[PDB]
Amino acid sequence: SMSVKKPKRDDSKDLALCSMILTEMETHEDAWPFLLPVNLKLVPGYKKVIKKPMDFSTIREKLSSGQYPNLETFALDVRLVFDNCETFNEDDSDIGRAGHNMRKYFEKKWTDTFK
Repeated sequence: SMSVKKPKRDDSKDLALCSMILTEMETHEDAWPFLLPVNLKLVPGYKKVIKKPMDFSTIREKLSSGQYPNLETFALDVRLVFDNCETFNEDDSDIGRAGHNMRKYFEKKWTDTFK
C-alpha cells in the first residue's frame, strides 16, 4: 500500500531476457505457423473468429519498440499466439501440434528464466 512495498525485484534484464526467449521461439523448427501474421485476406474465417491476432514478428516489433510495460504483458501475447492457434486449428493437425509444442517450449523457458 502507500509507503509499504515488497523488496524491489531487479527487472533491469527482463527486456533482454524476453528478447532471448523470443529468439529461441523464432528459431524453433515448429515456429513456421507463428512467424508472421496470418494473412486475413487469404484465410477464410480468421478475421472474424480471432478477435486478437498475434504472431512472433508482431511481438518482436512490440518488444523492440517499448510496447510491453512488463514481462507479464509479454507472456500474455506469446500465450495469445497459442490460444489463437488452438482456437482455429484442430489438435490433430501439423499446425495444431506445432502450437502445443511451442507453448510447452515457451512455458519451460519462461519458468526457468523467471520462476
